[PDB]
Amino acid sequence: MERNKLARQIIDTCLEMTRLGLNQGTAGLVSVRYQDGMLITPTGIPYEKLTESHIVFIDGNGKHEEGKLPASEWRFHMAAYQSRPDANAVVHNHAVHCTAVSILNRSIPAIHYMIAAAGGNSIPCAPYATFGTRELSEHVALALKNRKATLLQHHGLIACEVNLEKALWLAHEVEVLAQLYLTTLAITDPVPVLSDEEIAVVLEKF
Amino acid sequence: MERNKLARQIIDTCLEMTRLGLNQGTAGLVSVRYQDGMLITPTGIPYEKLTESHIVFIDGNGKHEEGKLPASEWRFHMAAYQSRPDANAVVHNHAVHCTAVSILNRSIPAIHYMIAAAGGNSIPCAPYATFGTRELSEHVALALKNRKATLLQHHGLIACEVNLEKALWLAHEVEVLAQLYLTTLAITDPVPVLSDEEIAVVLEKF
Amino acid sequence: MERNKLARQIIDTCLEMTRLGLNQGTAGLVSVRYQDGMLITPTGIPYEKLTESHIVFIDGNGKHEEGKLPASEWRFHMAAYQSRPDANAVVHNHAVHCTAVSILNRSIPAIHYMIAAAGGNSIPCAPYATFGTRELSEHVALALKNRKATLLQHHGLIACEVNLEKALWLAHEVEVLAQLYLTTLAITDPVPVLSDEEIAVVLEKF
Amino acid sequence: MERNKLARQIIDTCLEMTRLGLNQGTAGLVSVRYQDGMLITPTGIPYEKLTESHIVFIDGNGKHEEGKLPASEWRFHMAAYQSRPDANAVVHNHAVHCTAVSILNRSIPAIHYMIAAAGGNSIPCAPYATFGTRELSEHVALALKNRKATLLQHHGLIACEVNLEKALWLAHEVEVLAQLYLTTLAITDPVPVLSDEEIAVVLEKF
Ligand SMILES: [Zn+2]
Ligand SMILES: [Zn+2]
Ligand SMILES: [Zn+2]
Ligand SMILES: [Zn+2]
Repeated sequence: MERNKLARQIIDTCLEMTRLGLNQGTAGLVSVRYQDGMLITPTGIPYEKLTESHIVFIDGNGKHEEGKLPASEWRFHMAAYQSRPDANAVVHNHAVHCTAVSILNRSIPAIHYMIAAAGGNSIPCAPYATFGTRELSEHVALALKNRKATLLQHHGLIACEVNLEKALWLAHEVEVLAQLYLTTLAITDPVPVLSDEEIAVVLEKF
Repeated sequence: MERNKLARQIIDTCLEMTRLGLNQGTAGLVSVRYQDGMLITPTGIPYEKLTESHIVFIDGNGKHEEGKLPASEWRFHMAAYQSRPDANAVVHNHAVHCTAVSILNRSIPAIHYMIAAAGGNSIPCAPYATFGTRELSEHVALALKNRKATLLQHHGLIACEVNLEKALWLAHEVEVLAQLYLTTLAITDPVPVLSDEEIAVVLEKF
Repeated sequence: MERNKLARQIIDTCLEMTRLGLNQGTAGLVSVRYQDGMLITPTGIPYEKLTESHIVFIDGNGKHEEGKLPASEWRFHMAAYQSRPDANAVVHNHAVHCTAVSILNRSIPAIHYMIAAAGGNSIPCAPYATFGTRELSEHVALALKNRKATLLQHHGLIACEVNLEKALWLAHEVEVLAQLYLTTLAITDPVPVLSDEEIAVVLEKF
Repeated sequence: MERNKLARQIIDTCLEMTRLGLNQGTAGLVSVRYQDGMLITPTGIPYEKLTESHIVFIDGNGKHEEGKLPASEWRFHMAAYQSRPDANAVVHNHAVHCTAVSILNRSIPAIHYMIAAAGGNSIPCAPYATFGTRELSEHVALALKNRKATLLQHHGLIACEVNLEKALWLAHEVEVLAQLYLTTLAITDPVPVLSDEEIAVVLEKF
């Protein structure tokens, strides 16, 4: 649990997140909780050129390491960590199906029992706000109060969990749910969903 | 036909089922018939970390190996084996197109002559029921009485055959049929299908 | 131009045709013209298990090599070779977008200038007929009289050219055209196409 | 910055452009600015057979290297270089989603903040014109006056930037935007877009 181990995993998560086709416009950003702030992917360096010595450390004040620029979308990583104390890893990306549902400005409702992996009966879509600003972070923070993933209108996805492995898995899982909403949405509207009672049983079960 | 050979193939089938993109939410489960019960993939271990010593053995009583937890979706593997005596391998997954057709609650009708690979003129969709419960298994069992694959509403697919190779092939084939239903369903409804007489000739031919 | 070189290329074309995702239900069949008949992929053996000693030779009488079963869909390979004397390689497959357009029973019209790669202003769809029968071959033969690729209703695609390389390329190219018809067909109908005059200029140009 | 280094990168860009699935009908063409003209991929040789000694040099007069045929779609590479003095690399391709939007003859509007990567609030679609002719080049030149990528009706995409890396990245990014337009276009029309004011803030920000 040395800095460098965490820096390798973030790099492995970038490489695996690209494997699954979740990191397409090279929009992916990965962060882990560390010390009193986080370890995050920097700006500029496309994943395959990424070395442990590239990962930037940002403190709880928001001050960063001298000589390294943090990702350009870093402050909502900090908002997610502050709003959800249990999160230890954050995943961001412009995966195409999530973003497609985020352009229609819709929540993804309980069309499948795995919807409960993010804490409830949906995956909400937070309102649009210029990237990198504080107003964007307020939206993310409000949205993650009772869910672990959220779409961000006209933009993409933020997923958070106990570690990188689950966070990656949750982001991947939201994409599949996304895709399923869009494919069935083209045929019928609304889409058949599981009732709130059914979703409370599944939640208990997990 | 030692335990360990069967444990490698299940592992190869997991790895190949991921190759084809049939195992996406890491929802895949593979089982083979063995002795008086089956050999199945356990819960927790994502496929690439899977070793022969991970495969769990569940007997016909439903009792499992001490110290190993069976997949969380194991009892409908047992229902499929009991309902279809000829099955020797079972494949389960949340492949995206199958699941998309399962959210609309529809059967996939004879839109293509390969529909006959699953025993008849369609691929039925069994009604929804909380995962892992006995009511879910009753649906699966009723659904596999005269077909070898079935969708499961709001959930995914169960495919069964004489061995792993064909079972994998059948599941893969149902996904392609699925995808074809959805792509043409967006354009026209209903979709043109082959008549029952045409499908009886193809069945005879196989 | 020994038998064995031709048997390797057919095998390479199977392996590459799978690379591009054109051979999905393991429906692919490849044939080359040889001597007074052809060299074709046999029945049973999935591509990766395929060895040079698997390729079957069928003569112009339709008699095959003792001890080897030809593909189950071999006689329309023979019809394509007889109808189009210039063809030296034939490619068949159930690629998903081609087959999707073949289930709607539609021709793919000149929506893109590459449509001219198959000889004219469209890719026709031959009427349905039980696989492997002579009535199916009559359709294929009529359809390839003035085109090099044809969809086959409720089934897939046959593409033919001067060698394996181009045949593979033509089949691949028809899939992309297919996909483009389906994606734009979901939005508008009819789809904008290039005029017959524009298509005669492009034909001259190739 | 020797000829040969530039010839390797063009070849690497072809190989990577195929990795991402941007070069499907083997329609891809890559060019870099060099001396008083450019270095471009030749006609005939499919990418994997491509060697440094294949790259053709075309001068500002349009005269080419003796014994090597330039790509068949080379003159709009020259139009892009002349119209956009800052471009040092050009990417062309028939990527399927771009081409799908180009068959409907539509611009891709600001449905996502990354639309600003190409200089403004859209990605325009230049009118159709027989490939390889001068009238086609006039369209491209007019279209790139104030944008860095343009669709070309009934055909595909041209993207241009400071180097190969960014050009490749921009083309890739237009495909994702394309795909997003098409997926949401099937559900609703028109599609929600970001206002011109929002897009002026994002532009300033980049
Ligand atoms: Zn972002
Ligand atoms: Zn399941
Ligand atoms: Zn066939
Ligand atoms: Zn072109």
